[PDB]
Amino acid sequence: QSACTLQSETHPPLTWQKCSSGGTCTQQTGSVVIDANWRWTHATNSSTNCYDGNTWSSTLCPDNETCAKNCCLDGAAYASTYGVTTSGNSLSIDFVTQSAQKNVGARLYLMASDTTYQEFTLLGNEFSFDVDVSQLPCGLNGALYFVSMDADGGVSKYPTNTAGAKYGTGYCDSQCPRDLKFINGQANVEGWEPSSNNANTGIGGHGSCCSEMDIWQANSISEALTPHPCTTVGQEICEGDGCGGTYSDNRYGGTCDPDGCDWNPYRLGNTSFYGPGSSFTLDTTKKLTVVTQFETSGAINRYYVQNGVTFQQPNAELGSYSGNELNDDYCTAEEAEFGGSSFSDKGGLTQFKKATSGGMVLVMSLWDDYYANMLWLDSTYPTNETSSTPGAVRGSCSTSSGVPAQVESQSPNAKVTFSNIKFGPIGSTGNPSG
Amino acid sequence: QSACTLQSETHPPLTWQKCSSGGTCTQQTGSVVIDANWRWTHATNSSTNCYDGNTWSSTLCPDNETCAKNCCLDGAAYASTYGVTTSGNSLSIDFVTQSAQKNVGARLYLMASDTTYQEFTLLGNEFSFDVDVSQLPCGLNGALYFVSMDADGGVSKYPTNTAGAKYGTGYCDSQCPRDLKFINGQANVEGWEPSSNNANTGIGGHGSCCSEMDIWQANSISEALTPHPCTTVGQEICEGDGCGGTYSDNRYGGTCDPDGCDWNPYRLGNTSFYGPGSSFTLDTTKKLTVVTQFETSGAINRYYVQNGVTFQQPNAELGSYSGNELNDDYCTAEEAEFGGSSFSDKGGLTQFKKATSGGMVLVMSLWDDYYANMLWLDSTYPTNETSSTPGAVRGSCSTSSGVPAQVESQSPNAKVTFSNIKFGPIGSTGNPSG
Ligand SMILES: O[C@@H]1[C@@H](O)[C@H](O[C@@H]2CO[C@@H](O[C@@H]3CO[C@@H](O)[C@H](O)[C@H]3O)[C@H](O)[C@H]2O)OC[C@H]1O
Ligand SMILES: O[C@@H]1[C@@H](O)[C@H](O[C@@H]2CO[C@@H](O[C@@H]3CO[C@@H](O)[C@H](O)[C@H]3O)[C@H](O)[C@H]2O)OC[C@H]1O
Ligand SMILES: *[C@@H]1O[C@H](CO)[C@@H](O)[C@H](O)[C@H]1NC(C)=O
Ligand SMILES: *[C@@H]1O[C@H](CO)[C@@H](O)[C@H](O)[C@H]1NC(C)=O
Ligand SMILES: [Co+2]
Ligand SMILES: [Co+2]
Ligand SMILES: [Co+2]
Repeated sequence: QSACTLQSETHPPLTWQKCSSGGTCTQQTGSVVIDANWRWTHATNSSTNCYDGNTWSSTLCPDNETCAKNCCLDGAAYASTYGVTTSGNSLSIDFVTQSAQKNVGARLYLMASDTTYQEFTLLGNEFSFDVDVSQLPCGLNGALYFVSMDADGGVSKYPTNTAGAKYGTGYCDSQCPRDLKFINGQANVEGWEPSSNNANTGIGGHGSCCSEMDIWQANSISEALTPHPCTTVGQEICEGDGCGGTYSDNRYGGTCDPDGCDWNPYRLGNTSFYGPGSSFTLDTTKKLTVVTQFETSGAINRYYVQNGVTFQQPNAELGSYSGNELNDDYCTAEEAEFGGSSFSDKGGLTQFKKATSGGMVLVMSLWDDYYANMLWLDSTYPTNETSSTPGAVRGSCSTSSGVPAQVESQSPNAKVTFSNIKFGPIGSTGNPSG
Repeated sequence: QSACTLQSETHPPLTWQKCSSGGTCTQQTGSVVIDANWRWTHATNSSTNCYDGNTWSSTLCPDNETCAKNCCLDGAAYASTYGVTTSGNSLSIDFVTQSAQKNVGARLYLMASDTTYQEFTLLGNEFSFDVDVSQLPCGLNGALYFVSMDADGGVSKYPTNTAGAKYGTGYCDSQCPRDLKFINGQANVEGWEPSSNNANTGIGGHGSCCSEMDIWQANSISEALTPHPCTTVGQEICEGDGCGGTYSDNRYGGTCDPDGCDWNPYRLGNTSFYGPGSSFTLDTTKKLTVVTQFETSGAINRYYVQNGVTFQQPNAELGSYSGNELNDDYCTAEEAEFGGSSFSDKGGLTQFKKATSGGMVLVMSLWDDYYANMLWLDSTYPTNETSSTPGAVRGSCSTSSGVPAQVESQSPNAKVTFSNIKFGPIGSTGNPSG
């Protein structure tokens, strides 16, 4: 797609700290950009929509190539349309924003310049952020994560994409998402099927795959840390059900691991660690600090700080595994006890290390779940299982929770705030901000 | 040996903090006891010495069993004889103390009660302490470490030892030391050879072996972190040169690894990390905090705090190894690049994990080195090597430094102070002391 300018594009600014092993941190200035799927897509020559509701213009978009030639992405009114605001080092995303139309959530990328994404090499480094999840009820996910996207959003590889990172192109993740309207500088109109339950979305014949580091998928009830390996590390198109992932018939018939090696302290048995109020170790009515460390072995370490008190990731015992480090032994034990082979089939932490050794783009989002109502995060899943099934219970939410239309109607003012992002060598980010 | 009471035994008290995963720490009250080798050893029935200078009484001690029956250990005047003092959570050890006789240094164990050693299970936990090394010049070693000693100092296994932990019996370490005067409730007079260079010491026909975790061996110039595995995890007697270690002909002909997998940041190439004054990352003229974490994988992590600034162990690159975690890959790369096979022959970190999974006793000591002048810690070693030999340079001290008689004469007022010991689950010890 190209870019149009009927609506101006001003990326909300966002600062973050780059820390050094020598003990100081220095401020960096970036900004955030909304993903292309949230944008108005119209004819290059007029205000006629190329996509409206969940269907494509059959005349503007008779095939993927013609569609991309005829159509452009336009600018975003971040606050009034999308409920996205920033202040200094803080970013807030509102759940439902009513303007001329209703918008639900957002997916945002941290930029290096007006036209390029910021890339982070996670291996050997740590990432710290503060989060307020107090306004996230059952069924919602305020997410902070990394994906192996191109810094230009795909322009160099696909010259029919001239919109680029400036307009939030080039997304990929470990679900090989097929809901994207543009992939590899082509539309995704071929094979398009409108969603049965979402007036705004559908599934196309192509998907976009890459490695994904889910540092944080969470609401006020549950939180999970999850690496997802793929056999191709970076962004790669996939065809139809061969994509695998959430948007396909066969979840496991592709190049990515859609399940990941997840660590949810509640799922692992510590039901007192994280939740609303003073009966939990971390009180989710209050802001908390989350630090994630990527040691060179490929294992992941985690600690939290709230009100000046520090907590390592809680210990878990699972089969022969015992500890609080997300390592090979943990992931292997998880598969053995909870089931599945996706993570290990895709190469486990060794394959994942190839992603963290390279550059990844920072994503912050707020979403509800039209496929599984977020039950995999905060409830019992599948819903017919009981607590006697190992790993079935992931949180205290009802198996009836998270219906998108219901949570959109009841909790429109839900929101997430991410702040005080700090990045640098392991051991460096607790030092004073500069 | 038995215990006598011509001199009373009052263990200087010492407090330390036990921390919990829930974020609080609670004070514990222990004390310290001096090792039996420093004590006066005399006839049970009189004040006649069983050992004097570096020779045994041929009449009281004609063989190991008769010697142990005839002889006892007596009490220690901690401050006036040994230069050992405590105040609250702080312990100081002076280098040379002049009383009726000259004493050099001390080796001390943390006690649980007046008659038993405190045991710590290191695996899954972390150990934090503060240290002032400013008064430790080249050739000195203020050491804090753990060994797999019996809590009773050997009494239950060897009933001819009735003196026990109260009198500091039962020592062992990875050098299988043969300088000990009593091992396994027998004297070590058989095969005794006086030291050629130390008026107070010798080498006997028996040694005492066990696993050793050297958290801290250091002076103002250099510091090292070193696990040492043994094929028998706990205390075990050894025979003659079959002992291996520093006190034997063949260093490597025994059950323990006398070399260990050492991590000295200077040895690994970072010559700016630790030293006297503001030109170093950690200024050794000032107190510093040292934290050591024993993850369940068997790897060891380390960070430091000085003046509120936190530093992870510096990154090192060695062969194919890159990182700051002391793990299997590091130890294997070290052997490949610096040479040696002792650590891996003895089972490496896997065998070492058997020690940290069990109980170990906390040792604090101050010593000079009558075998190698501490050159292996703070100089170039062996002394004929140059900086072009990988790992030869371990510190900036001259290869002429550390002659015991010289440093004892020039630096008698040298000292080390260890303080603010905190122990608990990984992530817990930075929380407020209680
Ligand atoms: O015509 C434009 C609309 O399409 C646009 O609607 C937004 C479309 O994206 C919606 O978010 C989806 C949430 O699920 C993700 O997986 C998808 O990638 C997203 O497409 C968003 O909720 C809608 O508001 O609004 C502007 C119109 O001009
Ligand atoms: O007779 C008693 C003396 O023997 C005692 O002298 C102390 C003996 O121990 C000395 O320290 C050695 C240092 O090296 C270690 O490897 C050895 O295990 C120790 O023996 C210490 O320096 C001497 O003061 O003093 C009291 C006398 O009654
Ligand atoms: C030494 O380590 C410190 C702390 O990690 C680091 O800041 C510094 O750059 C390192 N210097 C060298 C020469 O490796
Ligand atoms: C949960 O984790 C916290 C923090 O480590 C710990 O203090 C608590 O004992 C754990 N509770 C359970 C039930 O595992
Ligand atoms: Co195709
Ligand atoms: Co580790
Ligand atoms: Co014998």
